Amino acid sequence: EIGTGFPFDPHYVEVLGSRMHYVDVGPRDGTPVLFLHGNPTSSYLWRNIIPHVAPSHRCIAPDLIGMGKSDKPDLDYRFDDHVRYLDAFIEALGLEEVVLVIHDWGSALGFHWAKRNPERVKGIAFMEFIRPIPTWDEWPEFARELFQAFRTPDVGRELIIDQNAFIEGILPKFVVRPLTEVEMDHYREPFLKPVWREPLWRFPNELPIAGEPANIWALVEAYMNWLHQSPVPKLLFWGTPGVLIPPAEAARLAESLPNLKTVFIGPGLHYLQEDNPDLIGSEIARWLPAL
Ligand SMILES: [Kr]
Ligand SMILES: [Kr]
Ligand SMILES: [Kr]
Ligand SMILES: [Kr]
Ligand SMILES: [Kr]
Ligand SMILES: [Kr]
Ligand SMILES: [Kr]
Ligand SMILES: [Kr]
Ligand SMILES: [Kr]
Ligand SMILES: [Kr]
Ligand SMILES: [Kr]
Ligand SMILES: [Kr]
Repeated sequence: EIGTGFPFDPHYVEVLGSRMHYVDVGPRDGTPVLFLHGNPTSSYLWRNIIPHVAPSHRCIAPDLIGMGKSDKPDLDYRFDDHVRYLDAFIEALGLEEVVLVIHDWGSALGFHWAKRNPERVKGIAFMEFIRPIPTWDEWPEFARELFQAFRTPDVGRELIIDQNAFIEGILPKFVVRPLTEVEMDHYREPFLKPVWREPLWRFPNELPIAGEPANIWALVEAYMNWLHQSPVPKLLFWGTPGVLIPPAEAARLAESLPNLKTVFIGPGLHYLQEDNPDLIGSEIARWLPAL
């Protein structure tokens, strides 16, 4: 029942000397809604959510540099590289004010951009987002040894680069319902060759867990501090048991963040868009008019 197609015409824009791909649908004026994916996905992740929003709002969904249909420049692919390319993507499209719809490393990018551009963010919808994880005990037990191995020298590259563990293992393991072969092939396409998989390994090595790495920890702490003091309208989707945002964390955010609406989506691990896209898309569409 969940759609497997990707019925969006490609759009491309030159960013810092590379081509970046993005979805661009909906009315051409008004406030645009910017959808940001994370690891190891692309705009494909938003395919069943955008159609709920496009009747009323411009929907823009870029593929991060090195991901989806975007180019693959010779970068480190550290978080700062993604910050630079997304910053330049937003300026290249001439976006002024935006609504953010963000997930995983797309949420680190979105929140970090919002903190630096607070007058330009009219609302933030988010789910399974990057926050400072205090201990490995807060990481789900069934994935703890794997993510520690991703962050272990040599071992992590063997798993993610050589064996494609993030696409073949983590992605289907972090969806409650079974992903279909058609969906897996969409997610596999940008990473068929090992030489393309550096972003997939860099991302877990940047996750802020138990204080490390210190630079990302401080950056994420900073935008969470901004979020806790910001009056911007906020919409959180959460599932059970979750991965980055377990129920107790969703509850804590419901108590501490200003101007927050929360929506429980039912069963969900990390890629909540793949378990209940209809609820996520319909609730975003209902929330946008209040902005
Ligand atoms: Kr993930
Ligand atoms: Kr990264
Ligand atoms: Kr981007
Ligand atoms: Kr952003
Ligand atoms: Kr995290
Ligand atoms: Kr976690
Ligand atoms: Kr896993
Ligand atoms: Kr690589
Ligand atoms: Kr994750
Ligand atoms: Kr709680
Ligand atoms: Kr909640
Ligand atoms: Kr709280």
